[PDB]
Amino acid sequence: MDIILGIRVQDSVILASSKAVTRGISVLKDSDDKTRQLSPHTLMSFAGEAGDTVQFAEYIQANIQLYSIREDYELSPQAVSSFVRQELAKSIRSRRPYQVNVLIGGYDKKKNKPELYQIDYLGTKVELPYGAHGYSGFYTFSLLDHHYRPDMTTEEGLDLLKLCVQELEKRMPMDFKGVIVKIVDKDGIRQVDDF
Amino acid sequence: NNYDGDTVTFSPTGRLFQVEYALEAIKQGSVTVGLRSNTHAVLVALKRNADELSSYQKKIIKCDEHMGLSLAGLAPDARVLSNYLRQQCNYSSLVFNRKLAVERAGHLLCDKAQKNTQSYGGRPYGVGLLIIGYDKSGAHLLEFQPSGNVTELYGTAIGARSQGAKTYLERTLDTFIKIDGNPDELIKAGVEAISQSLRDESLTVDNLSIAIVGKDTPFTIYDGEAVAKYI
Amino acid sequence: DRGVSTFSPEGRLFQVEYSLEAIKLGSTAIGIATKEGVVLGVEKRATSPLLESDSIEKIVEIDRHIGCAMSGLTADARSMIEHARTAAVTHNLYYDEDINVESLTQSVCDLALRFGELMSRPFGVALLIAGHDADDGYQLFHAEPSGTFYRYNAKAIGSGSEGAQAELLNEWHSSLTLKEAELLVLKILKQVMEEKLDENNAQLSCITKQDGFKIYDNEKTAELIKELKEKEAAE
Amino acid sequence: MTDRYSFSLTTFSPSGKLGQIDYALTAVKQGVTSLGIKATNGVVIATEKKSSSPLAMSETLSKVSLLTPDIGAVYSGMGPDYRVLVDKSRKVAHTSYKRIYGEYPPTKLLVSEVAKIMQEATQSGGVRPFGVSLLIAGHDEFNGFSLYQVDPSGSYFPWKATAIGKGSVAAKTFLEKRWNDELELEDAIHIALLTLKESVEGEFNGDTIELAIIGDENPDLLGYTGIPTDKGPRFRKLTSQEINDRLEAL
Amino acid sequence: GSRRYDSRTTIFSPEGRLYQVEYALESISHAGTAIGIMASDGIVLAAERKVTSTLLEQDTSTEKLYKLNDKIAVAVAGLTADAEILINTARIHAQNYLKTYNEDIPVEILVRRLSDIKQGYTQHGGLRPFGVSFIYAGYDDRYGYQLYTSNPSGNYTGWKAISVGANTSAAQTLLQMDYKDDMKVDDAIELALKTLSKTTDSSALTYDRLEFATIRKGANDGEVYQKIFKPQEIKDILVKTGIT
Amino acid sequence: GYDRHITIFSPEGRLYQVEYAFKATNQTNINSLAVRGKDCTVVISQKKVPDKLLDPTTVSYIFCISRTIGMVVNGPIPDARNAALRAKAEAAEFRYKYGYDMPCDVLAKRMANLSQIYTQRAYMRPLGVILTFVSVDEELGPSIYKTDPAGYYVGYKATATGPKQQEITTNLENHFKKSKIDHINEESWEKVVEFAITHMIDALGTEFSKNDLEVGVATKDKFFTLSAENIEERLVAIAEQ
Amino acid sequence: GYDRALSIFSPDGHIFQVEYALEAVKRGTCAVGVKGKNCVVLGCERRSTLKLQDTRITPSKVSKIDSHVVLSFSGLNADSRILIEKARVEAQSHRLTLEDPVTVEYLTRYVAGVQQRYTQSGGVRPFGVSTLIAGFDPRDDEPKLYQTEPSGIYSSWSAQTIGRNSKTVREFLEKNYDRKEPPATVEECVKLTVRSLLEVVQTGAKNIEITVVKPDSDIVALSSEEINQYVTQIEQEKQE
Amino acid sequence: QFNPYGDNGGTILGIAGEDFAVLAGDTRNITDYSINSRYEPKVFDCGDNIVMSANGFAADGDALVKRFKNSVKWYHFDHNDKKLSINSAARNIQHLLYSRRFFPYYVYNII
Amino acid sequence: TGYDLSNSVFSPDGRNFQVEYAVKAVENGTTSIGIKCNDGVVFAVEKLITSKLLVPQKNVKIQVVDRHIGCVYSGLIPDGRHLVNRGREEAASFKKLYKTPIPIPAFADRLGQYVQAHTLYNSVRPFGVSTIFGGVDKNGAHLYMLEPSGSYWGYKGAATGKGRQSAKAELEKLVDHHPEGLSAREAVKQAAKIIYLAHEDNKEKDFELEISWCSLSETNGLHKFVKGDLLQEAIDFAQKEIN
Ligand SMILES: [Cl-]
Repeated sequence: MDIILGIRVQDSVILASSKAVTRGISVLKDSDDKTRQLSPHTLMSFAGEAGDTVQFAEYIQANIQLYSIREDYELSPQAVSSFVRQELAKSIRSRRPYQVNVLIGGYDKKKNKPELYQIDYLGTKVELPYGAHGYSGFYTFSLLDHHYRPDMTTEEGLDLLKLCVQELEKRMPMDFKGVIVKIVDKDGIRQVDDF
Repeated sequence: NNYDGDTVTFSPTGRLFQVEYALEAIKQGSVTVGLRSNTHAVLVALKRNADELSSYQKKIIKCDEHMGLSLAGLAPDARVLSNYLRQQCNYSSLVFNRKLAVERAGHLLCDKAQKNTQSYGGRPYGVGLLIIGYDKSGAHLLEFQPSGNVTELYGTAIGARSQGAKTYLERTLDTFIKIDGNPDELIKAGVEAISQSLRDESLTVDNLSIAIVGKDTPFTIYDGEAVAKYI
Repeated sequence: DRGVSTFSPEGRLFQVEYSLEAIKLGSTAIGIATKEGVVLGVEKRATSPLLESDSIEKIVEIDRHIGCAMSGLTADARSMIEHARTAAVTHNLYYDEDINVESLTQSVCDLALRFGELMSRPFGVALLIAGHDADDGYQLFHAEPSGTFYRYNAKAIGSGSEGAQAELLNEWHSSLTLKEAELLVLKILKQVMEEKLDENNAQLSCITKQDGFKIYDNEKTAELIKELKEKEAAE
Repeated sequence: MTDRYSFSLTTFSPSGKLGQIDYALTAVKQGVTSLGIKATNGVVIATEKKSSSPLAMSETLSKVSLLTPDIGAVYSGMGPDYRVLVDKSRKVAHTSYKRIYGEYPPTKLLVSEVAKIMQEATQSGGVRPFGVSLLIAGHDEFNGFSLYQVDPSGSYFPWKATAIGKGSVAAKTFLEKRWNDELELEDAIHIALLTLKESVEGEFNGDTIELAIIGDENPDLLGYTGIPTDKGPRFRKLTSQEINDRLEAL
Repeated sequence: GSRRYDSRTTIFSPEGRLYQVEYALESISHAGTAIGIMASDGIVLAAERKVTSTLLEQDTSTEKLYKLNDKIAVAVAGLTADAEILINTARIHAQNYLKTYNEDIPVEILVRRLSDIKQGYTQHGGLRPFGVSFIYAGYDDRYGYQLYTSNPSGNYTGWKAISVGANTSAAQTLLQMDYKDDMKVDDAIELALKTLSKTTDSSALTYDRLEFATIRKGANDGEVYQKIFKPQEIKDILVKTGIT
Repeated sequence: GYDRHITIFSPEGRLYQVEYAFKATNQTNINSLAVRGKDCTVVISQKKVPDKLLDPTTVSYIFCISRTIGMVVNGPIPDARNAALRAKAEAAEFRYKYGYDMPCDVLAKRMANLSQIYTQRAYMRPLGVILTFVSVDEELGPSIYKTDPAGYYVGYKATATGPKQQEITTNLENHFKKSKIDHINEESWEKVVEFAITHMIDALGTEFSKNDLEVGVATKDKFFTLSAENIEERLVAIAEQ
Repeated sequence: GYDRALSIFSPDGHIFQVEYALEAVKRGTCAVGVKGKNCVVLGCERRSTLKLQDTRITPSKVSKIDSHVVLSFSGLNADSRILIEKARVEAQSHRLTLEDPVTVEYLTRYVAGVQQRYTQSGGVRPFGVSTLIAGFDPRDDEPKLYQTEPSGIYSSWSAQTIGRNSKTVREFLEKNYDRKEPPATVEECVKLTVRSLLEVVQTGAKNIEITVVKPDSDIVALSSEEINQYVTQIEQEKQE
Repeated sequence: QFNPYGDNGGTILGIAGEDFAVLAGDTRNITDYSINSRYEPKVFDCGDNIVMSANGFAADGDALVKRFKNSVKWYHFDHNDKKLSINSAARNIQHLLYSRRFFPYYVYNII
Repeated sequence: TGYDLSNSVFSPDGRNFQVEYAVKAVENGTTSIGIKCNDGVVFAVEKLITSKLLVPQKNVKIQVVDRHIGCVYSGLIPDGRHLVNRGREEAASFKKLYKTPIPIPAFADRLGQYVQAHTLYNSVRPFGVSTIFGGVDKNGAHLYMLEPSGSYWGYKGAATGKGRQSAKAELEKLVDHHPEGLSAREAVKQAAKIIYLAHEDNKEKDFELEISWCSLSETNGLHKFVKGDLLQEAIDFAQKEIN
């Protein structure tokens, strides 16, 4: 799929992901949620080739949910991200690699800190205050480099995200049909129903 | 005694008891008769029922248009071996455009049964088969024992009380061999032969099972009112 | 010790004969075939009153036109049913038609002797397979762990089998109606059961051409039990 | 065919004993005496060359074997079992270590690999335990000199000095009186020859005794010059003459 | 064929017990006693070497106490060779977990994995079980200090104080008597040695017949240190506690 | 008592199946002898053709393993041939892999290792044979190496195998005690064969015809067996002095 | 591979290895399951022969298979871990392929199938374990309680017990549990579960574990004090 | 490079009546511009009142017909000499063809 | 005791009792023989007529391997067939790789090694047949006999089965009275006689004679069955000698 953004603020992680699914010259859907909840305080957004994306995401989701049941304990966002990276690094030298790029946004309840991880289909992991996949970052990184502070509130993060989306909507040739936005914090995961 | 635990063990007198026990299962089975002339070959089988509500267990199986057999003993083992014959008859047709020789069919059955008598873990087949067929050298009748031994005969019988029918055929040898170009008379001789093995019970309409193959006759099985003619 | 696929001096497979003893210990199952349909009935035999009897599933659907009752080590039947259902549906895939009752039974029986040292032992369960097809009409088969299957007009398996089979010997005729067969299964089940027969500890079912395989409700069976009591008291 | 013995032949008895291991240890007891002594600047291992026939050339049968340039081995028990263990020990030293790290393994780790092989013969399907106890002497840079015993169970223990086989009980007592932490290698060889004389019945000379040492580097035995860091093997098998010279000062 | 010689290691007795597991436990009962005691500020592991010799090289010897990783250690009771097979598997499992999740393996997860391996040898394969009982002493940030034990059955349980090997009945009674919840490491060290001193089959308890280890947060600031005691250090702690 | 049926330890630390394999070795009731010359290694063995219906040319317990290596077997012929075929395959493989002819002692070790495996692995039985390998090795010179069912092997100055091995062994021992050398000091192999036959005659106390013996000779770069007529010439020379 | 047939028929038509596996269950600690009108309670015995135990880290007797289903057992502890792991894997595999969580009946059918498979597979022995599987189906308020055993048979129960002295507590439940009117509340259901265990347990201290499962994935384990209050009230009413 | 396929030409035609059915085809077999045979049968009686023709690549056509004839044979063995209905044969043929989805029978088939 | 319950187990004697029990099955079988002649070999066998219902000349016992080797055996007939099937595989792979037809000594060892392999494990049973076989190769004529143990030797004459002693005695006379050799046609006549003389040990049931031969002059070194006039001539010669 097309655009997936992520920004870590003071006390939360915000993930914005496009709503459009496209097959050739036709928009099949304009309300697609490109994310899966791995655990109550860990959310993963994804984008890549059709099938591979959802197959991989749900495969990861099942593994993390299995771990949670077995140990009666939620893995840290760092542990989850490292698991995901290994699966992709394993994938890249396989017969048919998963063509998926992901963003993992989570709130570590032990450290009381939000965390954002960017992992591409090769298994290249990096912890960031803000990140993007594909052609998204090309338009948005200049605004984020300018406006971002680590002490930002969730509301300020959303306003900076609106600015990033507005720039995409002006300069990107492709219509991605807006974004679904989700916030990950100490109280869990919730969706911003108006954006 | 101590040497009958498995098939891989000879006794001190050179006997294979598991094979002999498999041979015993055939003697418990219902009687079936085989006989042939120069033009036709016939199978006659006494089918057995569990009780009055039950059906009469089928004894005769078709292997090809020109070949088939009757069984006596463990029916599932006859299904396995007949399935093998069906495949071998079929391999001969598909690959060589050639109808499988009855003699070669016997050789294949012998070799299949033998492997089960020399290896650990497996067991011998618990069934005896009478194979009839018409090929390029005319009519044929074979007797299969699960020891591996296969024998070509003019006539024979296997199962319980089979000695009576076998003696009759041994007397009638010179008569029934000459029954050429007359299928009904050859079946009559077979029905009269199997009758020598009956006690208490007699041949009824759903009891009797007959099969025939010949010069211009594909392997066909007769059951029900189709054998009332011969009762 | 000794081989699993060993023949006895009499020419029987030890393990197959021993599995038949396990089936004798099982709860009673009866089948009666008529020209209007085939009826299947079973003894549930709950080990305790706290056990919710409706969860006891000893009568089972294989396809719309084939039903199946069991007796013996009922846990062993699950993989047999699974194979039967797969076989039935697979034949529908390959041939766009219903599968013959005999062919289905043969497919189940092919598993029977696949044991050695494949599975480690024979099945410890007998099956009454009842159904209907266009060629041979209403049919009832008895599938054993020996790999053998007999067709029956009527048949009883389980602990009260020989007593029930003698009763079926006298009662069965070729002009039986479906209603008559239903009452006949209930009658014979009531005769061989330890506990008193009611709608909760016994279950009926049938297979007809029109409606296919149906397990009877406890309310429907209760009426047939009440109809039985009255007709026995009538003379 | 196929190996159909996929089950253990060594099992626990009601008393908790592993019968086949005990019986293997009994076979080791019947075997010819062999011993090992550790000095400050070396290690010595020794045994009797029990010749089966005087027509047999006992030089061709080597009871004391080189595993690596700095590690040697001797045994008591069944000779054929020992021979195959030495083949496997030599190979495993390469496959599981030298081909990875580019250097020979330290004594304790090679011993560990041999022990593992012997343990697996105690648990794996369709096999009996090895009928030998090994004494493995060796040197490496960071652990220095060391001497290990390995039993049929796969258990191994480090020793200052010890003996195994026929007259081990008497020999271990003899070593306890003579051993100290200030022994030079020549003193250890002298004590080894004294200890071994007690368990030998017949001829006692360089031709009936097999003795090797782990000591100083032997550049004369290296086979090439030009690399300063390669100074030669520490393992050396003593000659028939070298043994007899030390039997005169006995 | 081969069936004739098969002992059938993985079957039930008429009473519903696993023959080989029970016999393996009988073997372990003759092994040197190993004791584990958990305190609020650390864990103690003490163990008795079996009838040693004066010519045994003690400082380079290891038969009882093994290191699985920086946070987790084990005390062994039974066949040493069998234990080393399992120890190497556990070391690998710990490193696999660390590579996958980039975090040190939780103690219970490591224990469960080894205990599952033991269980497998009792249910399938036709092989004899491992004649080994472990005491696991470890730390992680979830449950803190933890003591576990596993036996050839593959069953594992958590403890405040526990013994395995010889004279466990007597040892467990002595531990149950003198153990308290607010206990500290130094006190637990004393308890472990006193218990061994009374349960030992030897005439007297000396430094050369012991292996000893502690897991302490007594490391500079929030971190954990493993201490495998040297022969001279065991000799000193024996004098300090007043046993020799 | 299943510890006597397969190769596992008895309470005494013994392998009874190996011990019984040694007893099968003497089932043929044939005695063999091997000695070394200066340039050669000679092996002789008794030949017994009891049945008149047998083709005596096909009755043999000496085998040409490679061009350089010869092997005589003490034990039943089926196991003997089993070992012979394997040794031939091993010798050929060795040459292919390592680029030079397999030495006698190395082949002996290899066959001994195989025999050891049969004493440890339960499903494989030991071969009831003793294998005596002979050659003139390019490094070690005249060589005799013998393998048994226990997996044991060793080099020999000379050796003997069979029911009456002890009588032959002592006879040979006494000769080498006199000469004080490890071989037969003789130039030609013809005379070394004569020595071997003479000392077997003296040890066993039986006279031999040409058809009673079987002889193998190893020289540099080839091993060969003697015909009946070659042996007759050998027997004539012995009688004439 | 080791292919030996361990579970086989005997002359009288019995599979002794399966029957001996039931004896292992008889030896195991008592477990009890009771379903109320809007809940299910699982009670479990803890033998007090083992003190100096660390109750924080010791494997609990009741295991969550998913957020809405639990599994308790009696018999060999090590064996139960293998069944639980398989069940947990299958639960996620069902969600992954069918996009619905397992029904309690389905999960039970799977676990029972695994147990059965080990009674006619070569080289393996039966599980020495009987399980009580309880929970609520997704978007359903009907309580579910199932039992399995080594042979592989399974069935649904209004109330059931397994393990040592299960004969006694089953006797108690049969006379005390009314089908027409089951425990209407959580209190009544827990009280009846504790009462039943008090017939067998010995001391009502740390020997009784209770786990309450309610609809919509609402599962909670009671503490020592909460259970001790039930033990107090029961015996005070009994003194009369 | 080896080309496993070929074109043997030919043309076939099936028409269904009210109580009858015909299956026609020419008898010419060709490669490129050469004639192989002027009379090489292409339509076959497969049994159970079913006729069949697999047109295109003759080697794949002969193989499919041969297999279907074989499928009819085993249908009788396995299901008590039951007659294979035309709709059942059609479905069976689908599975013969799709069994080689990734190395197709290069034929257009009519029954 | 118990050493005879399992194959490949050495008794305290150093014997494999299971192989010795397989020999008993061989001794129980019908008589079969082999005769080595000047430029080839002749094989003959006793076929017991159990019943009149047996079709004459149909149940053929002698088997050909390749085109130049003949095989006959006594004992468990199926085991013999299994051995010949292997022999045919061995002969085929030899010719496939080396072009030339398999030599008889080479072929003999192929069977020998296979039969010997069935004395190495308890998971297999030894062969219940002694096999007489041979033919003509580049080096001339060869006759062999192979036992259940895997033991085989070359023979001037060979015999096995229930009438082996009687046969062996007759073969020994031919070897003594013909040192220069025996012709192929003579060997066929003598083969018939020996089977008839050996039939005194199976004298209850009457029998059917079956003969085959490979000869450089008479059959061009190819295996052929003796049929028609030449068979009847051998039967007449045999019948004349017993009377
Ligand atoms: Cl080797």
